Amino acid sequence: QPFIVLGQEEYGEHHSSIMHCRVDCSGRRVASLDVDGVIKVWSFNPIMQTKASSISKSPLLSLEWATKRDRLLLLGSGVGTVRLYDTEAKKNLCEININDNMPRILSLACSPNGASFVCSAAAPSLTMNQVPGRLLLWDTKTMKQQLQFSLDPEPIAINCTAFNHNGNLLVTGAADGVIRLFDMQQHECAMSWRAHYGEVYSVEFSYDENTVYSIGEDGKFIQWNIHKSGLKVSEYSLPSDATGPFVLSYSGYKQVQVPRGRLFAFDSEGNYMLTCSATGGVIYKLGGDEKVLESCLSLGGHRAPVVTVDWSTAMDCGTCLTASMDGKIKLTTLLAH
Ligand SMILES: O=C(N[C@@H]1CCCS(=O)(=O)c2ccccc21)c1ccc2nc(O)cnc2c1
Repeated sequence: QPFIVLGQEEYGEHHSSIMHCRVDCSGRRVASLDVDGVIKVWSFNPIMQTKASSISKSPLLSLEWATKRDRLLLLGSGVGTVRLYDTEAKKNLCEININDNMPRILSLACSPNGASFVCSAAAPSLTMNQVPGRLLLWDTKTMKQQLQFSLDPEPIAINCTAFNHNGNLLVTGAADGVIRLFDMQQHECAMSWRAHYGEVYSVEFSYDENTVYSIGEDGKFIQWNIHKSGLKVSEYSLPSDATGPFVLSYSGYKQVQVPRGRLFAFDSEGNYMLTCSATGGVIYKLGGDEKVLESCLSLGGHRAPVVTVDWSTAMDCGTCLTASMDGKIKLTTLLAH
């Protein structure tokens, strides 16, 4: 027992499958988005209560908290817009159009220092996600686009983005299975490699930033050497219910969700990793020698597939979010022993 479970509550205000659920930078608020475009903002400590609720007219694909004003939330649409939402005032501060042919704002990342954000903007899916896309750098003070990064060999949909701790690096994963690491001072690709067969779904820097972790359509979780391009440190085949596609099956009818939100999350020091499963979050210890990753804690509590997760620590206490296709979000409190 490397953690103690202080409890597990349920936030049940969403009536459709969850797309995203992220804890804010203060560690006090959750922003969750379902597939019907409903955005909810809610606290949970010490009880669950809803601070804001709204139906988007436009489809919403992405969500990201601002780093230097806890209350601000970036939202990316399926109609080529990024909107800044004030969760305190409960109104949009602005909405910027992407003057382009790329309506799907698949990913948003706010820089740690608060001065910039990036978004990915992709062409429509094919009647596959092997479609063009762009990666945009913005200035947060003006909320204007500053530049877009060229993608090698071709424009491609970027699914996931993450900054390192200082913000000088940005790691991305794309629909072509390639990870691209950007130097955000020189505005160039410092490094790229083929990571997965099929799409990359999530990317993250290790706590120490000597590696990046990725998870992709081939069901692999891989850890890469950040100093040597494409060199693996470790590799695991996760259970297929870690990567989906996620299926909720009356008869005849089924719902199918491909990974869109964060598939993995980490404790504050990057020693443990939360993943999706059919019945709840499954936590692994990182850094082990074992050739097969063994589950060290199963949070359970779900009656439908978990499709996205988060893990936040504040006041020296961990909060795990697990979100499922029935729209339920379990919030599990963990203290480290
Ligand atoms: O809050 C504004 N920017 C902040 C910049 C400080 C750092 S932050 O708070 O972390 C952050 C993070 C992410 C986006 C913006 C900001 C902002 C700017 C320009 C605007 N222009 C309009 O037309 C309307 N609303 C506007 C609102």
